[PDB]
Amino acid sequence: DKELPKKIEELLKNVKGWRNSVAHGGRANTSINQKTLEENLENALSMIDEILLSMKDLKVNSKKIYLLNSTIMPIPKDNQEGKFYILKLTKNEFKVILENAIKDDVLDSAIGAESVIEFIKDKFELTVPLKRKEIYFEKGESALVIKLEKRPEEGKIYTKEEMDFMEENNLIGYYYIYREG
Amino acid sequence: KKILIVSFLGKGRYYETFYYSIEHSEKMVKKRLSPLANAILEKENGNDVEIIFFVTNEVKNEFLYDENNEYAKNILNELNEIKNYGIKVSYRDIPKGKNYEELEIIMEEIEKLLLDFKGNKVIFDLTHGLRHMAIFTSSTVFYFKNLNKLEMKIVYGAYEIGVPILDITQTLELSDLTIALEEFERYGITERMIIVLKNIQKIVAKNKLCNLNELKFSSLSRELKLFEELLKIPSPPEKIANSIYKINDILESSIREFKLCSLFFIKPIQKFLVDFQKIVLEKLPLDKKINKYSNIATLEKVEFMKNIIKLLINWKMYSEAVIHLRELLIDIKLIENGKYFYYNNKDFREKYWMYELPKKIEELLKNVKGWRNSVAHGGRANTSINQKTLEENLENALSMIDEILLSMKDLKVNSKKIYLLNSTIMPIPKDNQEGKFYILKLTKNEFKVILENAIKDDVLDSAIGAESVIEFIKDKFELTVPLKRKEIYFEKGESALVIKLEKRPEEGKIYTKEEMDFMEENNLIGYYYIYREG
Amino acid sequence: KKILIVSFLGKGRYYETFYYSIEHSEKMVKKRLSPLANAILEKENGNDVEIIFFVTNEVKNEFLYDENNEYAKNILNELNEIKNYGIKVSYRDIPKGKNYEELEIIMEEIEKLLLDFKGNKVIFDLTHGLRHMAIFTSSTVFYFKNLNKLEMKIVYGAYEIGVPILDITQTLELSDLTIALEEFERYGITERMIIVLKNIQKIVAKNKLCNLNELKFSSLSRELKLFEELLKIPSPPEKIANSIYKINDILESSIREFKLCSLFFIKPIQKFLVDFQKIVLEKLPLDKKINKYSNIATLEKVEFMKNIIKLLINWKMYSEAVIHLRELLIDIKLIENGKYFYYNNKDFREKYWMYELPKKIEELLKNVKGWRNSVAHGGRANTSINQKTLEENLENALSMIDEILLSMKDLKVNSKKIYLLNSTIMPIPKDNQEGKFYILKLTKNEFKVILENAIKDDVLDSAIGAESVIEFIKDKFELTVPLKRKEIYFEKGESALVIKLEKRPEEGKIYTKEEMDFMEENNLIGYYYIYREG
RNA sequence: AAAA
RNA sequence: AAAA
Repeated sequence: DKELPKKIEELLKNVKGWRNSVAHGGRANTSINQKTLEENLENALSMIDEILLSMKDLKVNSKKIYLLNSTIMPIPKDNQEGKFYILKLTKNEFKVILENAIKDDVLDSAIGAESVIEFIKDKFELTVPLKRKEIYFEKGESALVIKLEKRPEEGKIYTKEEMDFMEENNLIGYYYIYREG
Repeated sequence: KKILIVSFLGKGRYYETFYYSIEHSEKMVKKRLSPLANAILEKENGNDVEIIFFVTNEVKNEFLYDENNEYAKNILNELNEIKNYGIKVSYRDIPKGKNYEELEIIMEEIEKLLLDFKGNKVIFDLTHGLRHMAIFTSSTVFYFKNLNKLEMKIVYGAYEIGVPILDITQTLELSDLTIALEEFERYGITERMIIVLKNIQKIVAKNKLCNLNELKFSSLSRELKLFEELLKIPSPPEKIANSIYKINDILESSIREFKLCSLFFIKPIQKFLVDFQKIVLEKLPLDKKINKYSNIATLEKVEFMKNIIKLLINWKMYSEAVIHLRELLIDIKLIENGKYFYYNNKDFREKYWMYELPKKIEELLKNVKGWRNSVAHGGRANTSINQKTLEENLENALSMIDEILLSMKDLKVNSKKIYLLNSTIMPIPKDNQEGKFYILKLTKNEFKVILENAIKDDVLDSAIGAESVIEFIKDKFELTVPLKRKEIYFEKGESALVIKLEKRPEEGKIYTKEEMDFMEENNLIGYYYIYREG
Repeated sequence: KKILIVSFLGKGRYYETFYYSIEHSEKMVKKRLSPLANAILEKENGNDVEIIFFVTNEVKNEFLYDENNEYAKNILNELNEIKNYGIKVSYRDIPKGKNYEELEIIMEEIEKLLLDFKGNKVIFDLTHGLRHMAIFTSSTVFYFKNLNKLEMKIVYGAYEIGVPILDITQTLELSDLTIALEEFERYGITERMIIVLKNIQKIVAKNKLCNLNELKFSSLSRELKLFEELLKIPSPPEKIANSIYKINDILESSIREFKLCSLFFIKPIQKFLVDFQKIVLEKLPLDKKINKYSNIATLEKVEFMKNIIKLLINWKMYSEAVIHLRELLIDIKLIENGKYFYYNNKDFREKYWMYELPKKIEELLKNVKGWRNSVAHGGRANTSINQKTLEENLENALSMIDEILLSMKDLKVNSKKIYLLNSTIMPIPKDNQEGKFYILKLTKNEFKVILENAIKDDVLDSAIGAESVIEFIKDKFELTVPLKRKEIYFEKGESALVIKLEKRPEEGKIYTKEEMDFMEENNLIGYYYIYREG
């Protein structure tokens, strides 16, 4: 919509063209010479500087991000099928997304165990609501997820003291879930 | 309340008689003719009554001039008195009906009358006149009734039951119902028949002979209309199966209710009900409960749809047959490649609209696709297909669907690992960093079918981790499933059946199998299929 | 040659009479009843003849026991003698036809008879019996004729024309033709009507009343069948226009030929011919010669196709209407973007199936495309569309096609440079090193239309280099075109009309305009459209 | 991992 | 460049 995405899209259009010039050997009359390319690279770098300014303030409006403690794929009772995408994140990636969700005011926590509240509050110095509710993924919604990379006995809940050791050996997993359909 | 009466004229001994209309026998009229007692009885209901007589000129002169015709002078004098309390009577001349041309002149007279009338009802009192004339006119009404629909009644004054003038509208009814029966029987048109069905219902409702709500004539007619609309307009096989199953159940109840009800002629309405019996339902794989497999491709669903293709052809609906044939072949590709769970997924369907036995299947797709495009693109850009070629191709394709469907009930599409899980999770290998998953809601029947087949193919990888879920599956489905509360990981292309609680209990709570049964009663137990596409 | 006769029984004075069948009046039989003279005349043709009488039990006893019934004993004695040279006669009992139930018992009797017969013909001698019975049976035949089709004849022994027994098969004919007329009139079905058309032709051919080859009934029926097949099966608008134009010409010749031909009942066959008059042809833009614009998209062709969409809807053919509506909107996009020359090019058509007034046009495409897919994909993957929504959408789209078609007859799609060339060459700029060209064969009418419009839009760039070609164009098309024997070069997107010799003369030869006329007579002059796409 |  |  706004002026900024138009700026970004145009700069791709042009970068694309002259990358293709490099990337197909200029065949079929699409050549670029060294000096024009070097000029274009510099012009383009100026505008990247400009774009990176405009974006460094942009309240990039993250929509609802649910917070889950399982990599489940609930869809509305409304829906009969779904397509989901899951990505493994690092503890840093997890912290970054979570922090931003909290600051943008877009986090929908469904963390149903206080021991996870304990864990998040300690390991990330972020306080997250405890809410044992169903959520359902509407198309285009996202979830941060934190799960045990182990399936214990039933009913077992780990003390935060044990979870520290779990976190020690990469036995606590962070995930991003996106519903594409 | 404005009525026109038509009758021929005769040359017999026209007696003076007692005439009463059957539907109200307390009223009688002394006249020497049928139309005259008719017209007097009708003006007896505050109606406007006029008459017209078709008099062969031979009757005009031989009879109605000879004052040496005792009864003829009788009749003419009564005619003159018919001016009475106001009744118009007048005559057109007609030929003997000797040959083709004469019967046609009689028809043109009937036409002239019909058009020129500015009233409500026309009564065809075929009583008098050379009957030879009367037989033609009865059919003549049928023709002209369906080719301005005002109102008919055809009557006959029987002398030797005295003498009541009898409704004989039924004679044109049965030819009306002949149009209805044929139009449906050859073309599946329900328009005509819905009149009779709502017709008979209102009468039994107005007279408590049969028991509506056991006839369910309202349901039967509404379902007939929708089933025709689902045939004419290519529609999901799920809707077709739904209506066909509703119509089986409705049909059985109304069949029970008929019972020679104590006026609602019974035999024709039964002749048609059997046509659906024979034309529609009796060629359909109903013992499989197609209604219960709404979400996946199955070989029985392919069978149901194959016969629906056959019926579409029987009713001159060839182009809907081609459309359905192509979608059916995508259903077969789905099944034969183990993608049956993608049934109602638009993307996969077009991805397989592009992407010995499999070779046979794919050649048949290529060719069916071609013919579908000929139809679905108006034959544009010189891709037309004509009817005879299309029906030829349709029959060959159906024959080969049978060949394939046999050779396929043998091919055990050897399902690889199907995990059985008790939650809708997407675990991937620690090797992996991302994954793309597809989740589909399953019916209890679909779930049981997938599971049953997985066990018999010996490809089930149970990771069911609660003993009560083992409990519940074994009872509710009579299938035995290992308790193995382990991690699993989806490789690309692996699939899981899932059995889950559709509610979030307190932490740690495990429901007992009795409780799972209770949840399942009010639909808090959910079945799913999960597939990793990437 | 094996025949079953059916008649009721009466209680009047059954006289001894002279009976002759009309179609052979040299033979007569002295009997007191109609079926008896009938049966004797029939065994007079080396046939197997049997009889059956429907005798109300009241007739059984009141009449045929009283030996104090002078004529009744007459009749029974003649019955006994009917054993004669071999004629079986036997009776079933019937009720009075007092009410619904009784008429139905009479029907069931008729049914029993019909099924149990193992012969060829059944003659319904409705002469005797309470006529009230006879009126019902005539219709009863219609019903049962269309619901085992063996053979009918219905006859009437008229006393007071002596006495000839008269074929009255026509009474069931006209109700037969009522099924034919309705089925076509509401549904465009030609099955029924083709019987009558071939029927009447064979009779006039067998009796030289009308002049076939001016009736062309063979052509009319064959064209009727193909036109129905082109309606039911979505077909190129070129075939639809072709058949409609052939059927106009055929219809005018057969209409002329009818002439009250000196047995081939005339009025119904005329009623139907007018239905096509009114239903089909009279709502069609025929003054434009659509047949002559077979290769390009035109606004008049869009008009013809819009009305064909309307007719498709009138005959409950909604799904063909959706298909044709989408292709029609691609035709409109083609025209409005000046790509009309791509009409029958499959690639361009799908490239525009993807790629204020234009905004209106594109929104209407989006929506029409959606509904087409609902139909052409079986509503699969939950994309179904129902009949009521579809017809609602069809009417809205037709209304907006009218809006657009008006607002478009104003929009001069401002053709840029159209070269006029006299050879099918592909010259490109010296700037350019490659080019991609599209060449399309044009009709003399298409060529003249493109040229005419180019001149009036003032966008023609003539490079016609022979004075005689200027000569020929001006005469043959009454259009004036500059002589400018220059190089031109196609830029991307430029177009040329071309007028060319379809023969390679000796070198250097220029044909004079007289010679060009001579070539054009035997089709050695070719018209083309050339477009540079790249 | 019937929502670590 | 009505097939330089």
